[PDB]
Amino acid sequence: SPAEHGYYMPAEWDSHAQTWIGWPERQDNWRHNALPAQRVFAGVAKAISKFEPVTVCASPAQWENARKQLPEDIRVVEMSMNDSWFRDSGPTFIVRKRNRNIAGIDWNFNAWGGANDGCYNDWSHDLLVSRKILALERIPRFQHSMILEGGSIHVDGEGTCLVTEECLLNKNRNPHMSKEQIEEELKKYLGVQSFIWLPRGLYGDEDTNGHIDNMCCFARPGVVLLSWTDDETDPQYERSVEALSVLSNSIDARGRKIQVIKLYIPEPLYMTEEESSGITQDGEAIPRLAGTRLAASYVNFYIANGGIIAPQFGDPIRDKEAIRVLSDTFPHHSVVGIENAREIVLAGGNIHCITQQQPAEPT
Amino acid sequence: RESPAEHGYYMPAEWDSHAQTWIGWPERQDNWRHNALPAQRVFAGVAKAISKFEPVTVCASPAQWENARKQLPEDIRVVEMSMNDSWFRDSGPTFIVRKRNRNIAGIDWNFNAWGGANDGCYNDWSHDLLVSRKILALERIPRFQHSMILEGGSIHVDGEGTCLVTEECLLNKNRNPHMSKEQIEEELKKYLGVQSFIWLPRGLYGDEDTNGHIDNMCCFARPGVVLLSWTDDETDPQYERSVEALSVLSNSIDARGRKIQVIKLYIPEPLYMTEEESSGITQDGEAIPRLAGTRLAASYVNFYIANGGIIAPQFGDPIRDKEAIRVLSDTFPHHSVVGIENAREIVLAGGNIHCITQQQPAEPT
Ligand SMILES: [Mg+2]
Ligand SMILES: [Mg+2]
Repeated sequence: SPAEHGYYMPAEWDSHAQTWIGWPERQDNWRHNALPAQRVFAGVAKAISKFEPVTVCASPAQWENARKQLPEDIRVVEMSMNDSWFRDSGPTFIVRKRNRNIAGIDWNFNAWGGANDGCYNDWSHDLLVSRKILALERIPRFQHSMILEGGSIHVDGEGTCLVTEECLLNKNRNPHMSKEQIEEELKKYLGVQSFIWLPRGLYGDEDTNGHIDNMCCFARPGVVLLSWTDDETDPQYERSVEALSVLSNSIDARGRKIQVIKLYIPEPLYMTEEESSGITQDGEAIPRLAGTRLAASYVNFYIANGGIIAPQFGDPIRDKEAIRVLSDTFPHHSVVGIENAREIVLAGGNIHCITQQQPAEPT
Repeated sequence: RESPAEHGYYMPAEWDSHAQTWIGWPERQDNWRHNALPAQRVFAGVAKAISKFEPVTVCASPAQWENARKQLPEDIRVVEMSMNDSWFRDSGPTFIVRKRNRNIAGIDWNFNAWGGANDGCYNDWSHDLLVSRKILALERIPRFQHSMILEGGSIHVDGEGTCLVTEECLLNKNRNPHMSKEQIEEELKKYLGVQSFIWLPRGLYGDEDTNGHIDNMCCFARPGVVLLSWTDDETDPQYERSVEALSVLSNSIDARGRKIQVIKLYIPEPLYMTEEESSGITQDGEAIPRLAGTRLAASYVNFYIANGGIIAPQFGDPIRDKEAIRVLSDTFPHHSVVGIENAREIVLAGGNIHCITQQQPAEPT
């Protein structure tokens, strides 16, 4: 019903009031009692806080630890969560030009595929994250019954929505809805007019089922960054070539062809034994096994007000080249490389997955 | 360890303009009968009444957040916060303001559940220790920490230099036994911006467990004027306390040089916990006993002042309930007096409306 009052999802490069981030904890997903991941989340929050306000949300047991680790100008609030992926469990904010001029969408959530296919067995706290954030900020809430995660949608703020079929059409999401029915809900809720459907996401992203935000994103209207490799023996290659083909046959909501900038993935990363042994083994979440291909891409960066927060994976040549490409692509932003982003990818995500932008409310 | 006095701050009176009111949410079964359901309804009643005057935020534990959110109308903000019990007057911050870094700050006093390991009301106050910091963090308001144990219900101010307190509470060996009266005054001058003190020896009869907070005994109606808990029945143990307090007040001069005027606010006829009430409480030995026959510490002085409103208890004594509304209405002719029914449900757990609230002053421009 956001179409009724002229709401739309702005592009991520439009002005933010603040960024929301969770705080990692669970010992069956985050190694060494999540301490290495905590230092990286703190580093991401601090980096962003140079550009715009940040609120970090931490569990009751973690609140003091978070407050101690984070700069004073970063707000720390108590919140229960099952895990710390606010891109996906937090609200998708929408605005209008004028009662209020901002709202948040609270989508249904099922831990990326639910009882049979999801990443963990209990998502009851995550179900409340969006409501709690919006209640805290006194921003109106639109609830939707469809299962959706913010990491599965990208917009250019000019009417186009970029998505994957792997995720949005998956049997573990909304199998009762056709492609056209899904598009219809996204038009009404995000204020978009047209879609670009990539068939697949990044190789190795079986746990999210191929979220767009680890595969391809907008840099500006008519221009995307695409995860790329020239190595034809990498299972990523066929996905990248297929996506490029689809993009070359796509037109955006304003009638533009799409320019594609290749953003080369790191050389293949595989979880080590020291890494896998630091994680508790039982049956509340998916097993983390030694030798699994890490789903790493530089495309999982976050845009803040005048800043680009980008991962660094410990691949010397590809890390520096990603910074060069991103600096060239966003010449009016400052690019900041986040070391030890590998610590987030071990848990199945990256910088974009841990953030949720709150747009500035228009006046 | 810089003092509020250094930065220009003082505690404004409760009748000055608020940005919002903060309230906790009751839960624990060894203090609140029938799984806290009766008490939740009265807390919700208080929040709704205040919400007609000014914004309200209710804080509820992780396990209660959904129940609170469903119970309360959406114009009341509901936030998740861990707590050992729901007495935000005492565990929440004491806000202070200045004329001209923000023009509002909060004091985060030390806390020990009203007397500590040997004389306190429950055995674990770990979450309560963090309530003030969490509230101030939520609002991005600067924090002044104090190592002295103090509850907001133990102090009252007129916003004009006077502080009203009880000896029973602040000089108790269960609070700050290594501080003298003079040392306590000096800290309160620095932190609240006060210059003079009115010390009543004792608080209300029946308030043994919290050691006689001023806010259940006597408060300011306006600068120079106090409301005093009163009875004319000389067989009630309350009588000697009321008479003693009146004597002190009658010889008191406030910070601006006014002789204090006293308005008597008559307590209800003596109220006692019933067997039905007591039997609804779990006896787990983490909290103090709640026994049938106990005198309830009930006084109409334990009201809250909101922007244009007075939120006052009704205890079920129909004569004294009506008289208290009459007195309050006469005393606050520019406020709307609202009576909260079933306030007895709060008093069964040792407090009342003033004890469950914490005002956040408007920040001066
Ligand atoms: Mg949701
Ligand atoms: Mg405190």
